[PDB]
Amino acid sequence: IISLWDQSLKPCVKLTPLCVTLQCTNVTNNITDDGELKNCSFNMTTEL
Amino acid sequence: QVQLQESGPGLVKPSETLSVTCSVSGDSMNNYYWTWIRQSPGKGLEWIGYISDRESATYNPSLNSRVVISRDTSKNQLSLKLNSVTPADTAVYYCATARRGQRIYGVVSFGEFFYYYSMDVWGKGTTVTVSSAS
Amino acid sequence: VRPLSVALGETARISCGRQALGSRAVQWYQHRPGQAPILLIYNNQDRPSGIPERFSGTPDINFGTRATLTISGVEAGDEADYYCHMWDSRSGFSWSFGGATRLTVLGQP
Ligand SMILES: *[C@@H]1O[C@H](CO)[C@@H](O[C@@H]2O[C@H](CO)[C@@H](O[C@@H]3O[C@H](CO[C@@H]4O[C@H](CO)[C@@H](O)[C@H](O)[C@@H]4O)[C@@H](O)[C@H](O[C@H]4O[C@H](CO)[C@@H](O)[C@H](O)[C@@H]4O[C@@H]4O[C@H](CO)[C@@H](O)[C@H](O)[C@@H]4O)[C@@H]3O)[C@H](O)[C@H]2NC(C)=O)[C@H](O)[C@H]1NC(C)=O
Ligand SMILES: *[C@@H]1O[C@H](CO)[C@@H](O[C@@H]2O[C@H](CO)[C@@H](O)[C@H](O)[C@H]2NC(C)=O)[C@H](O)[C@H]1NC(C)=O
Ligand SMILES: *[C@@H]1O[C@H](CO)[C@@H](O)[C@H](O)[C@H]1NC(C)=O
Repeated sequence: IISLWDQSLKPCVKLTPLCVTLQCTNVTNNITDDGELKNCSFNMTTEL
Repeated sequence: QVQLQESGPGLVKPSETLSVTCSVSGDSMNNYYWTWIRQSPGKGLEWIGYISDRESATYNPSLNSRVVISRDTSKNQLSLKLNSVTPADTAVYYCATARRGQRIYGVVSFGEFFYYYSMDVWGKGTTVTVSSAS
Repeated sequence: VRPLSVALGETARISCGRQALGSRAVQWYQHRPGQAPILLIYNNQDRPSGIPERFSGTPDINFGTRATLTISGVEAGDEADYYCHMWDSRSGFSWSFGGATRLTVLGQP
């Protein structure tokens, strides 16, 4: 199962560019209406 | 007939207190709960806040908490006051009731709801102008 | 205010400005000019007693249709101001009563 998971996970998308400073803010107005939901705005390199 | 009789001075100067009453009659007072409403000509309506059984006063953040809202049982009156009245307050003050409706949309066990404060019975309103005159 | 014009004896649809994000709880009010207002439909479906069937509420399908006030057959007593008061799950405590929606009926006998 370990090897099968690694094999099926190998060809998918690498997420090394997600390591980036996340300007992130709370979403919830009322107290404890839902943390547990973080709206993070960040940078990400496009096609070019 | 809960005729929310409102009676204020009718003529005030800036930076003093306005004393408008709100009578309860034709029905008990402790059974249900009452509140206050206001609106201005040219503008929309502006609730003042709410007084509940615990008598802790919920205030309006957009009015900078410069009012004195309360309630007294002796003469069956709702006691709303405005300290430091600005000249912009030349308008009419209303009365209203408040039924504490419980809006459910999730699970009660996790506090996944909220309370909506619905109002049914209102008053008539008295218009008071505030300026250098009294 | 937004002046609106409609005919007589026609079903009327009244929608307020800001959108209904999240599950919403609409209340309607009858601010007749000069004297005290009164509510039309609260809880999005529950019309209070003393309100004729000409005023109908809008059921919730959890999305789609906005806060609509169904009014079938306006009469000589409906020249007033209609207010959209709504409680959603993103505005938290919906402190504000929102904007003012106006209607001025033409062809009134
Ligand atoms: C797991 O554990 C949970 C613990 O709570 C179990 O319950 C869940 O929470 C509640 C309570 O059981 C239920 O969901 C809510 O139910 C209310 C209606 O409650 C009524 O209660 C009566 C008994 O007191 C009962 O006889 C009735 O039959 C009914 O259950 C419902 O109002 C809630 O939804 C509101 O908000 C939704 C949007 O968020 C709207 O889509 C709903 O329509 C509704 O709003 C109103 O809708 C009216 C029109 O229908 C409209 O007129 C009005 O203005 C409002 O807009 C909510 O559905 C459920 O039972 C359960 N919820 C869930 C998601 O499971 C739970 O059963 C248990 N097991 C499982 C399998 O989850
Ligand atoms: C993406 O990178 C840019 C790089 O400049 C960030 O831009 C700066 O953002 C700060 C606030 O976080 C501003 O005070 C600066 O003035 C911005 N500089 C310029 C030149 O615009 C940007 O903020 C980053 N993305 C996010 C979501 O923070
Ligand atoms: C905002 O985010 C911080 C993150 O630590 C959290 O502690 C806080 O409860 C959130 N909400 C508010 C209202 O500050």
